[PDB]
Amino acid sequence: VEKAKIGLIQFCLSAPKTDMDNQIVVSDYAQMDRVLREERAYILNLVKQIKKTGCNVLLIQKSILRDALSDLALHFLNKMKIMVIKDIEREDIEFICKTIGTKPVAHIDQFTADMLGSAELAEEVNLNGSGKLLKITGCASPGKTVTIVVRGSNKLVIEEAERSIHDALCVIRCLVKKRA
Amino acid sequence: ASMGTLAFDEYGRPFLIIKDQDRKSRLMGLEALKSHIMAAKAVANTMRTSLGPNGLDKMMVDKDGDVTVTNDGATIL
Amino acid sequence: ASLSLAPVNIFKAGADEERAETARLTSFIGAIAIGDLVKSTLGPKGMDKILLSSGRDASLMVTNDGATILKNIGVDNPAAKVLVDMSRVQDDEVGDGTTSVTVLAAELLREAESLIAKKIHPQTIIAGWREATKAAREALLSSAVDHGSDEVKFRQDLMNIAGTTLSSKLLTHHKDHFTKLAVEAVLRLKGSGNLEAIHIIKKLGGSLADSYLDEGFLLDKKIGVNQPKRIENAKILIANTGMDTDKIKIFGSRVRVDSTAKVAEIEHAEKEKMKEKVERILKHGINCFINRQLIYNYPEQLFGAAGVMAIEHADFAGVERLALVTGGEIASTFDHPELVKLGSCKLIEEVMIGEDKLIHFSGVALGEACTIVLRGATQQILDEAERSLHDALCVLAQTVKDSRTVYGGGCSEMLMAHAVTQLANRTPGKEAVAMESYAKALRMLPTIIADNAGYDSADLVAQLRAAHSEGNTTAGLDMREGTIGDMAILGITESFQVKRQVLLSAAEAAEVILRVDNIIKAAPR
Amino acid sequence: IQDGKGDVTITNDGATILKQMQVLHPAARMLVELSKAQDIEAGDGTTSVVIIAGSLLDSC
Amino acid sequence: AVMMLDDLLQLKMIGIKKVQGGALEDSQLVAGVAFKKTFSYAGFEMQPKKYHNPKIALLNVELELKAEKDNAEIRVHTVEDYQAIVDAEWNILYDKLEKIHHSGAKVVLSKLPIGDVATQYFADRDMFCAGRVPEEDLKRTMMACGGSIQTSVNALSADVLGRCQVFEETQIGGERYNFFT
Amino acid sequence: LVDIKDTEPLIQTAKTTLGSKVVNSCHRQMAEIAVNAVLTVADMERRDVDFELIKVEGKVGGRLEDTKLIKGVIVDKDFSHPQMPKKVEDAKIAILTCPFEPPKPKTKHKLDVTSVEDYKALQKYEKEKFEEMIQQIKETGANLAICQWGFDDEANHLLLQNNLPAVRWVGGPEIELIAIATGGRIVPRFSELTAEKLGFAGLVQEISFGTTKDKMLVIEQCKNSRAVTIFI
Amino acid sequence: TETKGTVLIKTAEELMNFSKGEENLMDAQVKAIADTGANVVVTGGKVADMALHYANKYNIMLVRLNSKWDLRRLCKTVGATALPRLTPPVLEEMGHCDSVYLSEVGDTQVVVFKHEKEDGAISTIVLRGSTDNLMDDIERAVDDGVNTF
Amino acid sequence: MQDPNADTEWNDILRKKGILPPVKTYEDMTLEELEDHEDEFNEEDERAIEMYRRRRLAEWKATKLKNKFGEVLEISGKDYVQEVTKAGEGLWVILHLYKQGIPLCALINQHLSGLARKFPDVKFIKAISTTCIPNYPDRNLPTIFVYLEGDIKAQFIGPLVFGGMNLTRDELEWKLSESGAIMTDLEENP
Ligand SMILES: Nc1ncnc2c1ncn2[C@@H]1O[C@H](COP(=O)(O)OP(=O)(O)O)[C@@H](O)[C@H]1O
Ligand SMILES: [Mg+2]
Ligand SMILES: [Mg+2]
Repeated sequence: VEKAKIGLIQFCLSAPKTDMDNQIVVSDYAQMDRVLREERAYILNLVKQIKKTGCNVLLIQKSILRDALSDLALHFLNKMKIMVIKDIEREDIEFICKTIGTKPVAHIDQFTADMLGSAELAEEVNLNGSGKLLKITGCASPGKTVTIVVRGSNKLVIEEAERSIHDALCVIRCLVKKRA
Repeated sequence: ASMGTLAFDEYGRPFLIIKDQDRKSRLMGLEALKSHIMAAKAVANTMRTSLGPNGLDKMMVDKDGDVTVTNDGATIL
Repeated sequence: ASLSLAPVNIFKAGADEERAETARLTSFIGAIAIGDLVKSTLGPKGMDKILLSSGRDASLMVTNDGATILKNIGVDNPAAKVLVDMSRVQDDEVGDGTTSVTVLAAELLREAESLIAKKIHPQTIIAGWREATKAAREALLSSAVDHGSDEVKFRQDLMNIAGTTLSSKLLTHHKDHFTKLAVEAVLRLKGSGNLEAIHIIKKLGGSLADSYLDEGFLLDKKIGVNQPKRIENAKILIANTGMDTDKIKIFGSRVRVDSTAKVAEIEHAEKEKMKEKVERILKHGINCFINRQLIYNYPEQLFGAAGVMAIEHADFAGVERLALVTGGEIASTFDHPELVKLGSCKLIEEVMIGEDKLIHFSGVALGEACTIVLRGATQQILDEAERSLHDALCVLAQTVKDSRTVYGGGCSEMLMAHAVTQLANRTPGKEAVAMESYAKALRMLPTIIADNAGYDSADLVAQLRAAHSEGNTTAGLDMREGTIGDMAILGITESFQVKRQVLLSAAEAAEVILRVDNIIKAAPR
Repeated sequence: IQDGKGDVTITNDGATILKQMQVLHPAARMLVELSKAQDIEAGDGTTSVVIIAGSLLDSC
Repeated sequence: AVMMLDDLLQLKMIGIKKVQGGALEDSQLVAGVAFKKTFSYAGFEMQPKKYHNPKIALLNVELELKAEKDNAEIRVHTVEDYQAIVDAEWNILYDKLEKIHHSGAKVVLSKLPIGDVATQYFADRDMFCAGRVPEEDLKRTMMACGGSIQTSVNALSADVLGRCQVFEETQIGGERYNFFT
Repeated sequence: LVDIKDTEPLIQTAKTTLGSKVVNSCHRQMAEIAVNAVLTVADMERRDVDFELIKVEGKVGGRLEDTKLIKGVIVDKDFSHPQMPKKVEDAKIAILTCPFEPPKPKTKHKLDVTSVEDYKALQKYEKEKFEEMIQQIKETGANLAICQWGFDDEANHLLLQNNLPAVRWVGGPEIELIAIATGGRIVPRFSELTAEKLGFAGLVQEISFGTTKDKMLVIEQCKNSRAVTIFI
Repeated sequence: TETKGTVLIKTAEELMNFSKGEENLMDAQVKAIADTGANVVVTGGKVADMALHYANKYNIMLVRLNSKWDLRRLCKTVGATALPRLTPPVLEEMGHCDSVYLSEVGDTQVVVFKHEKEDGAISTIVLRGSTDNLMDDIERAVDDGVNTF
Repeated sequence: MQDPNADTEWNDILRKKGILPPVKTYEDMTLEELEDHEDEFNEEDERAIEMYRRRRLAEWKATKLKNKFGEVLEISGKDYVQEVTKAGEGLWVILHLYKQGIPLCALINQHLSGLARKFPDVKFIKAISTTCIPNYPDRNLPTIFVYLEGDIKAQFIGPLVFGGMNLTRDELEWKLSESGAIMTDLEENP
């Protein structure tokens, strides 16, 4: 995605579900059809309220209670041409927001353009048949945050590369305090 | 002395009257009374030192190792 | 005859019954083993022990605290269990004297073994010991001094007592430093004795002198995501609400409809309920919100949009300490803000300690709560430093409650022994002999204190005994050079509460252990 | 260092070496904690601190 | 003992309690009934323990807040109906208790449990209550005092109530025993 | 003589009984309180003495000389909220076996929410139940509440706000002893609470035990408490 | 119900009246039975506490026969018909006996349905004896005699 | 031995001297399985199949009688003693002590909501720990107690022993069947 507006949502894009024990009681085939129809309408209204802000990249927090992204919501987001990345972890939220400038949205009502983060590119780059990375390059209002990607030919040299880089960073930290 | 009935029949055929008669014991008569009296005497001679103001206590340790120091005969026994 | 050595055994397989001499044998050897274990930790030059647990974790501790050492040992002797429980009770009552009481009980039982060997009934012994305990209590009470009236003299006694408590512990390296800490930490309570108010954070790294008592308060919790990170003139709401998928406590309540549209309307109603709750909160006019329980994503977003710092998951202890340090009221209902008191601190920021970030409340309003940051090179150093600080704070709290003080360095024990000696030489019979043994144990306490440094314990205790017989009731051990001196001048003073409890608990446990003439064990499980 | 499991670690860090090889001796475990404290406070020098401690004790 | 049994000389009509402690001559026969105290709840000590001409309600009735039936399911869609249902459970119980109270019975025995609410209710009315009484002790109380055991509290006439000249709760060797004498 | 005016023959008997025990170090102090205990709790018409009315509680710490008789009750609990006051003089006590929570039928029940109005009605019902409980407790005139079944955050804070110190999770036996001692009646629901069903205690205090964090509640200075506690 | 039963309450009134309705129904059932003249009821299944209450009220002797063969043989004995419903019996469905009583033969308690006529559909031989083995052997001898007849 | 023990006659002589010591049936097929074939069975078999079918029908009707509740319900502390300590005789009880706050507790409650319908014979209850136990520690949830006749049969306590956030509705089912409460038909997969 070029000229990416990114939104990080902490709510779920799936059939409605109250915090209480809810049930939908059917006693007529009319209700049976209306159930699916109204579910589609709910999900479509959600993806429309997301699309209308100009968002084209969508990060979705991880939800273990209920489905954070139904296949219907995925279909609608795809047709709206919005890149969607789910299973974001609840510990990376402060990091992601500090990096991009996004603001986490926990209720669709407050999903406005002012809660997005403008990046100059967001791509999923292949690591020559060794996995894939979702890299966001460029960010307006860039944060006091940076990421280092550590490559290597075996997990042991990689692990010691990580440790060595940590040693160098801790040296520069030992230099920021007690400047001697 | 014990082991209840021991005859095994005069003819030579098995004589089994009580279940586990071979594993069971029995004491009869004056020797039973004497055993009772020795047991009671042991218990009483244990307790008699915890009697009166100058009586001393006993330190009981349970199955899991908790300690109880007492002079109360009911608690001791 | 006898219970065990009888022609018939009266017990289940695995039980046993130790009689008169064998019972006193096991009792005395076990108690004296416990005592010889816990001594050598006694006094300024006492050395630490290693608590190399054999569990699947193999916990490792380095302690000079007698209570901890005895708690963390596998004891099988019942008399030793008695002494262990006695030290635990000492640690509960006051925070010091667990090694002094353990050593005292063990020495009393050693002397009682000697006396039983002399063919004396342990009733004449217990009688004489009760008489000696009376005499010792009166001598202690008569020597005690109270300075709680004079504020400056009270400050001096508090500093001296904290110093005397930390002298024996690993903090004697930087005693003065930690002395000041402990004193300030107990004075910030403003008369209260709540030691749960004093929070101690142990941060690995740094030297032991890098430890300090924060002028404000520190909390190891997190701020929300889109919420501020610095707040001046903070108005604070301390709460114990749900803010976590908050459900109406009616449990039979269930959403039962015929249309997903209604399910969505009811979901929106739930969200609107949470929003109205947050609005009721904000109607208090706050900038910081601390919740005992979690704060889910939607109220997090609301507090962020409102510009409020929402600290979550603070525990019951955390919220109590925050209420004490800021002045707020722990609330769970927000329909009457005029009744909810808010907390105030000049500043709430985020600070770095080691490699972890913490919330720093500075300029707090009340201060009747504290945070002490303990730095150290090893987790064992940190645990022993915290244990020693707990000792010092417990003793200073006990003194603020009861300002009575009594001089240490063996002055108190020697004085009590002198009173017991006067009583003994004026008393007829073998009770005089048991009084003399009581006095010997009291004397054997400073003897051990001196041994642990490497001085002529016999010479020094002889000088002290002669002085206290002469009338110099303030003569005690000066452990810097290894001489005798004036405890009043050197600042070696203890809490009368602590010394009296030491005496009484030791004499009491020795009495109960001496009344035993039979040990009837049951088949172990 | 091949731990109890099949987890392998090739390392030059003193803190990592020490905390990956269960030492089973109170003083050695204290040295592990020392290397940990140096890793916290400074981040490098975790071998030097352990060597200095061992040397001070060999001098004692 | 045997000269009191009526015509079948039932052994179940002779009660034999064994109270550890005391001498054989301290043993006794009560021309009446006696049985051990039965798992009293809170408020039982607030109850009185001696009555001088009590009327006795013998019941097979569970007196406590309980599911009106195990296969019973309440369904309401209104908080007013919720409140009404709560108060309805309470009124059911309190109605049982009020019927038991108005029968004149100052002593109440149930073969089934008597909850803490009922215990405290009877304590406030200065009545005595004992639940979980064993079936045999109940039948003996019936044959001695002269009433009938009632599974329903809706017809508690003096015809079905029992009566004795003295009721007491006394200590017998470490145990507490209720005596209808 | 077994009268309450000449307790010397009874103190002599009790001292003889306690002569052989380790507590003879406080011989008469122990004997006296045993006598007073049995005299406090007894139908003295040569009738029985129910020991359930004597609560024998022990707490490590202190001295044997601290063992005493409390003509009232001791509980192993503290006030429910940490900011409530730790002392209450001339305490009017409401003894309750109802948890301060929204009512719940014992029968299997399902309250159905079918509309946003049903949800809001449920919400306000919960709010108003909590407020109505606290208002009913206040209107009786009580200065202290003692529940048997614990309560929740809203009820706890409303008690604090309304200046109603409260204890929760008190046991059935202790609830009974508090009722017997304070002269109060045990109440199963708030609607049944009145100023006459209340007990009176001349002192309700929270007591500490040094460096422990453990608190106990003493209720004493009752008028004619037929219950008693021996604190060892 | 054979399918499944749930008491669906929706009003405090139904809740207050359900149990009273249950007992009033039981009282009606047993009073219809007693008013047919029945003084003895023999049920092959269980007995409910309320039904027992009302049987005692209306002076009916209740007997419970766990076995089904025992019930069939009792029906043959007394001239009755086993009713699968708790409906009062018609003049033909009822059985009669010159006496029905509880007695104690030895240690054993027994319920006796005894005719006075020297006839009937079933006759019982009460075997007394000092040993269970002896009585089983005498029962075998009785079987031999009956098979000979 | 002096020589290697192998297929030789010397070892055999030594051994002789004393050295060198030397669909099954309609009986198991369920109601569904019985319908599956019906025709397969021979009529001579079908005579006893009638009896086995009546037996299985009786067993199924018994289980229908036994499935009282089949759904998760919440009890307060006050009635706990009646619901758990004095539950139905021989009825397996599973109590989930939980606070709504902890998400792992909510996951366990969802899994229990599923298992309740899956296992209508077992009683499934849930309760707030602070409201069941006076001052139940915060970091000691979720707590799964397994009860029988008022006696505790099992206690999976802790936010770590229970089986981690990856806990599906399968490994919990097995953990509950460890004490033999719900009696699932599988093994511990994860
Ligand atoms: N400077 C000093 N001179 C003499 N004695 C001291 C000095 N500092 C501390 N002490 C003594 O050292 C002892 C320390 O005891 P401690 O190890 O705390 O015993 P416990 O663990 O039983 O409390 C105190 O009894 C005190 O009398
Ligand atoms: Mg000390
Ligand atoms: Mg005696």
